[PDB]
Amino acid sequence: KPILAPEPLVMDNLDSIMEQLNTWNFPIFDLVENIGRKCGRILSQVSYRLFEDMGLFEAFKIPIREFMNYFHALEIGYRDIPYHNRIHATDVLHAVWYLTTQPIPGLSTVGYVFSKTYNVTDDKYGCLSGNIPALELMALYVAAAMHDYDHPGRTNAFLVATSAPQAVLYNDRSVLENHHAAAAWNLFMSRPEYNFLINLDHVEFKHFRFLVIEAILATDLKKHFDFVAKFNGKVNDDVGIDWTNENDRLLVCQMCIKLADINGPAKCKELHLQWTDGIVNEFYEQGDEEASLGLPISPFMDRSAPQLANLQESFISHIVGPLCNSYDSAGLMPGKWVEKIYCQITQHLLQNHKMWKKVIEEEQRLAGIENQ
Amino acid sequence: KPILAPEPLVMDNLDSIMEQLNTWNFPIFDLVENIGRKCGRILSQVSYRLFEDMGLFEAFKIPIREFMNYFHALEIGYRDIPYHNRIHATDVLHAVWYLTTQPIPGLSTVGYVFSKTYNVTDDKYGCLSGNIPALELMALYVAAAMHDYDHPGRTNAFLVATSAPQAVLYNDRSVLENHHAAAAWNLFMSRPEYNFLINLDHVEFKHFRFLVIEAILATDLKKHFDFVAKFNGKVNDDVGIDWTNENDRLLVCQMCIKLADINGPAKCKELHLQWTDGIVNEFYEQGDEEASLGLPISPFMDRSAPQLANLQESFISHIVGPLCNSYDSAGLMPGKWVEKIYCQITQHLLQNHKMWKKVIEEEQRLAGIENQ
Amino acid sequence: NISVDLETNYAELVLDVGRVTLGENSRKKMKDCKLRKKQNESVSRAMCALLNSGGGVIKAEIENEDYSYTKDGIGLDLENSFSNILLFVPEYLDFMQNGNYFLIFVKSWSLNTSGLRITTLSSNLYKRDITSAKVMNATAALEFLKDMKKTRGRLYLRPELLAKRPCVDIQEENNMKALAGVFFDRTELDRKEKLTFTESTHVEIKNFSTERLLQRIKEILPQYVSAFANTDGGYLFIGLNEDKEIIGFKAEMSDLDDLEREIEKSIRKMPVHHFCMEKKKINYSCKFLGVYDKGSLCGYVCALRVERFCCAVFAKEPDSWHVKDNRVMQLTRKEWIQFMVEAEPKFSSAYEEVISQINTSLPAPHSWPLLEWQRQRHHCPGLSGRITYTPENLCRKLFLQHEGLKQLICEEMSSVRKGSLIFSRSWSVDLGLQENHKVLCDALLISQDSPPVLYTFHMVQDEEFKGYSTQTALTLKQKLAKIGGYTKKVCVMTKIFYLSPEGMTSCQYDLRSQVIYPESYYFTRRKYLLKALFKALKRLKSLRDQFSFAENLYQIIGIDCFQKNDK
Amino acid sequence: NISVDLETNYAELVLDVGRVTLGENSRKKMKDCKLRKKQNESVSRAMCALLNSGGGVIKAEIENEDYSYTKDGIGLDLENSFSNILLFVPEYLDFMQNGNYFLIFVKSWSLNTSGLRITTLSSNLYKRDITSAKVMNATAALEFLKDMKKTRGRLYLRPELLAKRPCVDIQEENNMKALAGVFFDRTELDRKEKLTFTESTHVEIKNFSTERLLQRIKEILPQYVSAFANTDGGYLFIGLNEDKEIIGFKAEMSDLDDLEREIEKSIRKMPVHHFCMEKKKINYSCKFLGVYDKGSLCGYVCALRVERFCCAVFAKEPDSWHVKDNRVMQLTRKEWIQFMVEAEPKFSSAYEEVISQINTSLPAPHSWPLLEWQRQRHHCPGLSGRITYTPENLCRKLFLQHEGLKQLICEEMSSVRKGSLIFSRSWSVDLGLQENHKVLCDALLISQDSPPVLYTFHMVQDEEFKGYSTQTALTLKQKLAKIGGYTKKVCVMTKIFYLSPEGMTSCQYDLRSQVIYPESYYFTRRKYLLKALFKALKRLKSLRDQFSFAENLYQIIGIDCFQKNDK
Ligand SMILES: [C][C]N([C][C])C1=[C][C]=C(C2=N[N]C(=O)[C][C]2[C])[C]=C1N([O])=O
Ligand SMILES: [C][C]N([C][C])C1=[C][C]=C(C2=N[N]C(=O)[C][C]2[C])[C]=C1N([O])=O
Ligand SMILES: [Mg+2]
Ligand SMILES: [Mg+2]
Ligand SMILES: [Mg+2]
Ligand SMILES: [Mg+2]
Ligand SMILES: [Zn+2]
Ligand SMILES: [Zn+2]
Repeated sequence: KPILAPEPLVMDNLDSIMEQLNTWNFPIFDLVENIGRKCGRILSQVSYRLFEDMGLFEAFKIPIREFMNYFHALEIGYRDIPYHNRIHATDVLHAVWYLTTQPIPGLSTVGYVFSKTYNVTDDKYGCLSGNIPALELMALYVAAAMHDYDHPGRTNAFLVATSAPQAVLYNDRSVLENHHAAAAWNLFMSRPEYNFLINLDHVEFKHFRFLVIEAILATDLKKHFDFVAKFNGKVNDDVGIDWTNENDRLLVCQMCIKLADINGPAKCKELHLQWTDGIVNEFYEQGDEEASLGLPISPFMDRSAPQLANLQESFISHIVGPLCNSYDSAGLMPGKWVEKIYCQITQHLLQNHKMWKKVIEEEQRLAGIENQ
Repeated sequence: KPILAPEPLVMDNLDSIMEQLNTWNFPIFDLVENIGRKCGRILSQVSYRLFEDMGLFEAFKIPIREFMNYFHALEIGYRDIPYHNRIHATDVLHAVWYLTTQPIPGLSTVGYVFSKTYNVTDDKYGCLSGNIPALELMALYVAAAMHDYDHPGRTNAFLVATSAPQAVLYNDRSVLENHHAAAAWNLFMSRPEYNFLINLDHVEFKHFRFLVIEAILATDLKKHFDFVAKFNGKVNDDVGIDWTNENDRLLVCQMCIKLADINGPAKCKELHLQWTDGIVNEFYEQGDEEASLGLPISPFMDRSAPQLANLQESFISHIVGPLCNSYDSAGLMPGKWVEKIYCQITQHLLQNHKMWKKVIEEEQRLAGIENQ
Repeated sequence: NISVDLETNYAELVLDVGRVTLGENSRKKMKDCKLRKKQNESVSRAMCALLNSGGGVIKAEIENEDYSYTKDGIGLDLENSFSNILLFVPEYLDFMQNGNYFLIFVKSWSLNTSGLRITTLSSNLYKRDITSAKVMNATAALEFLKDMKKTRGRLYLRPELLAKRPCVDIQEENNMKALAGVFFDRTELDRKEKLTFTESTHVEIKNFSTERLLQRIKEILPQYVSAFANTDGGYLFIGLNEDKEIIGFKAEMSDLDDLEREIEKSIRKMPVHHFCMEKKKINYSCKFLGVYDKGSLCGYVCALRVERFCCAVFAKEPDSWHVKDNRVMQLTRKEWIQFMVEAEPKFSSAYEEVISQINTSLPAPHSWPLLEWQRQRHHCPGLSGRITYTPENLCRKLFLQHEGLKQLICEEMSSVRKGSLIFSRSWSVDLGLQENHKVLCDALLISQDSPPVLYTFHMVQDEEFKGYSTQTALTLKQKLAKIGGYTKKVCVMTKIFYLSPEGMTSCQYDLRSQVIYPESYYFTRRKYLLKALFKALKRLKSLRDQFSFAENLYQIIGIDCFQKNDK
Repeated sequence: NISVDLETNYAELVLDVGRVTLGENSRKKMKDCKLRKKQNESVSRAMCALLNSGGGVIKAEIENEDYSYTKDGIGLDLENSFSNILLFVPEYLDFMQNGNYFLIFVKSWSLNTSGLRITTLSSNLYKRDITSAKVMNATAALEFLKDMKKTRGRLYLRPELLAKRPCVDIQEENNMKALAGVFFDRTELDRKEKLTFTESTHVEIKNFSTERLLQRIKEILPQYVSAFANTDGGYLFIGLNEDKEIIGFKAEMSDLDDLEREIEKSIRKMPVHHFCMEKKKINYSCKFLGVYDKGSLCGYVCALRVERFCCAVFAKEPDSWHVKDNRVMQLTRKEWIQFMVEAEPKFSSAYEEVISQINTSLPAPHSWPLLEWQRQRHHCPGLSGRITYTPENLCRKLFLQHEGLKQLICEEMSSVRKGSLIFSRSWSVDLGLQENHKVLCDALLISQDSPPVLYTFHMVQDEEFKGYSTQTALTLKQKLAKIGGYTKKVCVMTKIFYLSPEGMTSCQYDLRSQVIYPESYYFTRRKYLLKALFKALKRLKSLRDQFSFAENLYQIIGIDCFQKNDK
C-alpha cells in the first residue's frame, strides 16, 4: 500500500551528467528532462550519489533498500508548484554538499569523512567536512532534502494573516518550517521500511534528530538578521570559529544551509534566470488567491503589474548580499588562489546584481520619457 | 450541538464566598464543593467576577452572552486529572488578578483600569494595573484561564522521550505549551458564538493574540532560568523597569504569570498541602504508565517508594525560591508597611520551606537509627 | 571671564579667553607669576569646556607685541596643562595663528577604553597614600566612585573581633594608629618631649611656623580632612616640628575658640555625596593640649581626629566645566557624579547591528552597504548612479514645484565622486531647535572629501539667513559627536541660495571661502558620518524617512519595524 | 638578584630582595645614590612580580642597625614607587616588621574598571607631546594599542591632496615641519646663523655640550626615535644651542662614520611590534652638515629624520615582570601586549548567572543560595544543619572506611558558625599538579571567618608532608584570584593529620600557629570564595561533584546540564 520504491534502485540513464556534479553551476534543469519527468525521482537519485560520494553508506551502515525507500517517499510529498518543489530540494541538497566538500583556501583541518575526490594534497586547502564529524553532516544533508516538504505554495505572512489552520496550529511562529520538519519526520516514523537509521544508538538518534530539526528551522527568513548578526559576533570579536565547540559547529551548519537555501542569484545568469521565473510564478498564484478573498494584493505579487526586477534587486542587496559578506569574512567560501583569492560564488552575485540595476535604470529612464 | 452555556448565566448560590476573594489565601477548595462539582463551572464563574471587578466588560464592550459561552466551553476542555484541571486554572487566574490589582508599597503609577475596591488614597501604594494598559491585562487574564487547556497529564520530558504524537508535531520544543495555546485558540475561532472580542480593531486583535500566546509559553519550566536571568538583568544594572517600554511591560507579565503558575508553596499550609497531594498524585499515574512500557520510572514518580518531601524541598529552593527573590528585588510583591515592609507571600514561602526540612531531618535521622 | 564670542562667522563655539602672552621664551621671562597662572587657568577652563560640549575653537588675543609661533612656539606651562587633560594631544588640538589672534581647535571628547565620559581639570577627591595626601586623577576617581555606587555605600569592617593571631613581637601600622590614639587623649604635653610614632596612613604631622596660622589652615586643612575621610580615617597634629620634638605654637586663649570655630566652619563647608540610605555628616572632633614647659604654659597643640566616612568627601566641588547655552558654567556636583558613575544606553538591536557591521571594511571591496540604498535610481540626467537623494518623497515633491531647484541641485552635485544628500523641510527642528518659516527647505551633502555642507534654500528678498544656517550647522556638528559617536574631527560648512520664481542663482552666502580651518578638518570618512547621522537622528527621535531601506521586501518576509519601543 | 625564598613556612610566594635600608630619615641621609636607586628598583620589581602572579610577600633584611618602623616609617623614595604601580595603596600592600626583617604582603592584581589585566613598571612606548617626549602610562599604552589592533595597523593620510583652503597668511605646525624639511636638505650651514623655526611636535633640538657625545646618544636617542615614530614622525637636529644659534660640535672626520654606525646600530636594536600584514622596518635617514665659519670648517651638525610608523615602537622591552616557577622573570614582548590587547572569555551561561546572582545581598535576608545545597542533611549527630559536606558520595565512602575519620571531622567542625567543607581524593590534581599517593584524602573548609583551611589526612608514620600541603595551599591561593576572580585578600592555612588505625589524633602540623599575617587576612566573605572556587574549578575543568545542585528535579523538567561545550 504505502509508497515503497521504484524497482531498479539506482538508475544509470542519468550517467555522464552526474559526473559534472562537482561544479557550482550544476545543470539541474538538464538532469530533470533527462529523467522521465512524468513521475519524478531526481531527489532520490541525486541523494544516492552524494551519499555514496561522501562514504556515509558504510560509516553508519545505512541499508540502501530502506534508504531509497524513504527518499522516494519524500519526493512524492513535495507538491507540484512552480518553485518549492522536488527540484528546489535537490538544488539545496547539492549546494550544501558543495559548500562542505570543496577546497577552501586557508582552512585549518583537524569520525570524519572527506569527499570521494577532494584531491587532498595541500596544507592551505581545508574543507568543512574535515572540521565537522560525519554525524553532523549526514544530519545537514538529510535536513536539506526535507526542508520544504509538503509546501502549500504560500508564504508565512499569508498563512498568518488569513488565519490558515497551519497558523493556528503552530501559533503563528515559523508556521511553515515547523510544518516541514513535523510532516517529514512523521512520515519517517510511520512505516518500518523507512528506518534507514537502524544502526544508530539512542543517544545518536537523539542528537541526529536534534540537528535535523535545528537546520530545517534556520531556513526561515524572518530570523535572518538574527543569524547574520550572531555569526558576525563570533568571527569579528571572538577567537574565531572554535571547531572543537559544538555550538560553533552548529552555527556554521545553520549558515551553510541558510546560504544554500537562497542560492539562486549566485549561479550563472541562465540558471538564476530560470529560478527567478519560478519564484515569481509562485507569487502571482498567491496574488490570485489573495485577490479572490478581498485582501489587498501583496507587493511583487500582482501578475498584471509585475516588478520582477525591483524584487530581485531588493533581495540581493538586503538578504543575499549581507549573508555572503558574513560567510566570506569568516573565510569559509570555497574559491581558489591567484598566483589574490578568487571566488566563483561571490562573482556571480556581483555580476547578477549589476544585471538588474540596468533593467531598473532603463525601465525608469524609459518610463520617465513617456510620462514627461 | 456545540457547548454553548448554562441557562442562568451568573449563578448566585456562590455568594458571600466570592466576597472573600481579595485575599491571598482564597479558599478555592471550599468554592468547589459549594458549586455542584458534578459538572464543574468554577472557571466561568470566577472569571465573570474578576472581569466585572476590573471593569473590562465596558472598556472593551465584551458581550456577556458570548463571554460566558466561551469560558464554559473552555473549562469542559480541561481534562479530569489530579492537578492540571479546571481548578488549577482558576487558582492561576486569581493569583494574577491579585498580583496586579493589590497595593504594592513603593510603586510609582503613571486606557487603564484599576480594581473595583483598591481603596486608592496613598501615594506610596501603586498597583500594577496602573502601570499596564487594560489590553495587556485582559490578555494576561485570558492567558491564565487557558494555559493548561487539554492537559494530557504527562510532562514534556515524557512526551519527548516516548515520541508522543504531540512531540513529533511540535518538534520537541515546548510540546505542551504550544498545545495549550493552539488547542485553545483553535476552539475560539471555531464557532461564531465564542467571539467575545468582537468590538476590537484588526491591530488590537493582533496585539492581543500576540500577548496571549507569549504568556501561555512563558509558563514552561525548561525556560525558567532564562527568564529569571533576564529579569535580574533589567532590575539590577539597568535603569529599572521602564513602564513606558513595551518589551519591559511584557517581561513583567511573563514573570507575573510564571509566579502565579507555581504559587502552591506560597499559600497557607493547608492549601499548599492539598495541591502537593495533587501534583504527586499526577506523577504516580505517569510512573504507572511509564513502568508498563519498560522505561525506568522517573525520580519522584514511584508510588511504592514516595519521596514527597524530597521533591518539595528541591522545588522551593531551586525553582520557586529564586523566582520570588527576583520578583521581590524588583519591588513588585504586594505587601504592607511596618510602622519595615511586610510580605505575606514571601512569609509563607519561608514557613513552608522550613516545614519540609523537619520532615527530611526526622526521616533521615529516624532512618539512620534503623539501618545502623 | 570666558564669554562665548557671538560675533564670528565660524560654525562652531568660539570662546574669547582674553589677552594671553605666548612663546617659550616670552612666558618664561614673564615677571608676573600671578598673572601667568591666571592666564594658564583661563585657557584650561576653556579647553575643558569645549571638550565636554561638542568641540569648538579658543580665540586668544596675542598680548606680547612681536609673536610668530613659527620661531616662538606656544610655551611650557601651557603645554603641560594641555597634556594633563588629554592623553594624546595631536588627536584633539590644532594650533594656528591668524594675524593678531591665536586659535586652538578642540575636538570633542569621545568615549574610549578608559571608560571616562567627561573630562575634569581636578576631581578634588583626595586620597591618602602611605604618607602624603594626593588628589585622585580621572581614572582613580572613576574606580573609587564606581565601587561605592555598586555596594550602595562603603563596606567597613568595624571591630567585630580581634583576630586570634600568634604571640610574637610584631610592628605594624596599627601600632602608630594606636600610639596616636593615646597621644590624642593625653591631657597635657611636656614641652620638648619625644614622639613614640611617626606619620603614616593614619597620622599626619604639621609644623606650620606661621604667625597667623588661620589663613593657612583655611586652605590646607580641607584636603587633609578629605584624605583621611576617604581612606580609613586618621589623626592630624598641628604644632610639632620635623625632628619630632613637640613644640606647639605661641597661641593665647580666646584664639583657640576662633580657631575651633574656623576649623568647624571650613569642615562643614566641604561638599559630600552619599550613595547610601542614610545621610550622615563628617564625624570628627578637635582638641587643644597644653605644652607646659615645667610649670608654665609655653604654647598649645591642636589635635584633629577625622573618622572614616561612608561615601565621597570633596575638598572643593569637582573642577569640571561645560558651556550650557552661552557663558560657560561649571558642572554641579550632581551632574559630575552622574557622568562618572552611570553608563550610556547602547541598545543596538539585531537589525541595527547589521546596518553598522557592514562598516568593517577590511582591505577588500566588501560591497552592499545598507545605508546607501534607494528605489528611485534616476535623478540628475547626465550622470551615473553615485548620489542618493534620500527621503525619496520629500525629494520628489520638492522637485515638482520649484522648477529651478532640481536643476540647481544637479548642477551642484557635479563635482562629487560619491555622496548622499538628505533633504528636509527644516533641518533645525530635526535637531531639536526653533523653526523659521521663511526657509523653503534644507539639505545635507555627505561626500567622501569636502566636509558636510548644509544648503539652505529660500525665496525672500529681505533677509540674509546667516544666523539660521550658522546656528543649525553648529548644532549639527555637536550632535554628530556627542550623540552620533563620530570620533574624528568635523566642521559643517554652509551655503545659502536664493530661489525666487524664475531663477536658480544668487548664492547669498558661502561659508567655505570665509573661514580657514586646520588641514585635517577637510577630510571626512563618509561611512562613519552616515553611521553617526543615523544614531543622532535616532536618539533625537527624528528618524522618519532618511536611510530608505524600503520595506516592501520586508513585509513579504514578515520582518518587523526598524527599532523602537512601539512593537 | 631576586630569588624565590624556598626556606619559609608561609603558604605563599616569598621573594628575598636582599638587604634594604629603611626609614624616612635613614634613606634621606644615605650617602650613596646609585645604591639607593638599585635598592628601590629591586623592591619595585618584586612588587610588580607578585602583583602579576597571585600574591605573596616580600622579605627584605633590614640594613641599618636600629630600625623601628613605629618611629621611622618606610621612606619617601619607596612610597612613590609603590604609589605609581597601584592606584590605591592600602587595598594592596600591608607593611610589617618581624624582628630582623621587613615584610610587605602584596595582594593580587584584579581586573577593575580601568581594563588593565597586568601591571607594568614602564611601558617604554614613548609618545610626543607638543614639545617633549614622554612615556605612555598604563592607561595610555592600553588605549594606544587597542586602536592599532582594531584597525589591523594604523591609518595615516599620505598626501592624496592638499586641501583647497582660502588664501590668507596663516601660521601652523606644518610651517615648522616645512622649514625643517628644507634645513634638512641644506648642503652647508653657516656658522652662528639663525633658525627660522623652533621645536614642536615634529622637530627636536639638542645642544649636547659633551666631549664624548656617543655614550650620550647611546641612551637618549632611542626614546626620541620612539617618540617620533609613534606619532607623525619628525626631525632631530644635534649640534645647536639654546639661543637657536647653530654651532655644531667639534667633530673630526673618521668619527662621523662611527657615529652613523652607532646611530644605525642603536636604532636597529629597538624592539617593534606589528599588527599588520607586512612587517616593515623603522624607516629613517641620517645626515651630516658642515658649519663652515667663512672658509674653514668649524664643526658638524647631525640631522636625523624619523618617519611615522605603522605600528608600535619600543625604546626598550616592556618593563613588566612575573614569577614563572621560581627565579622571577620579565614578561617577553609577545606576552606583554597580549595582556594589553585581548580580553577574558566571560561565558557565564544563563543557569550559571543565577547561581551567582544570589550574591547581591542587599540589606535584606535574600535567602535560597544555590551553592550551599545538599541532599543528605545529617552528619555530625550533635548539631544543627550548618555544614555542607559537599561531594556527598566521596564524603560517604570516606566515612564508611576510616572509622576514626568521621568522628575527627565532626569534632573539628564544632567551632564554626556556618561553613562548607569539600572533600577530594587529592586536592593537588584538582589544581593541575602532581599527585603523591601517600595522602589519604583532602578537604577545604570555607567558613565565615577563619580563612580557608586545607586538611591533609594520611596514615603513614614515616613522612611529614609539609611540602605537599604547603605547595597545594599556595597553588590554591593563586587560582582563587588569578582564575576565580576573588578580589579581596586571602591566605590558605593548613592542617596535617595522622590517621593510623584505632585513633584520630596526632595533628602533625598546624600552620595557623606558625606564621603571623596582617590583621585583614583573617576575615573572608565565604560567598565570594564559593563563587571564586566555582569558577576556578570550572576553568581548570575539574568541576565534577562539588556544589551538588542535584539534578533529579532538573531531569523531571528537562533542564539540561550545568555548562560545557558538550551539548
Ligand atoms: C517570500 C520568499 N522570498 C523572500 C523575499 C524569496 C524571494 C526570491 C527568491 C529567489 N530569487 N531569485 C532566484 O534566483 C531564486 C530564489 C532564491 C527566493 C525567496 N525565498 O525565500 O525562497
Ligand atoms: C513537572 C512539574 N513540576 C515541576 C518539577 C511541578 C512539581 C511540583 C509542583 C507543585 N508543588 N507543590 C504545590 O504546592 C503545588 C505545585 C505548585 C508543580 C509543578 N509544576 O511545574 O506544575
Ligand atoms: Mg522554506
Ligand atoms: Mg528552501
Ligand atoms: Mg502547564
Ligand atoms: Mg499551570
Ligand atoms: Zn553616605
Ligand atoms: Zn606594521
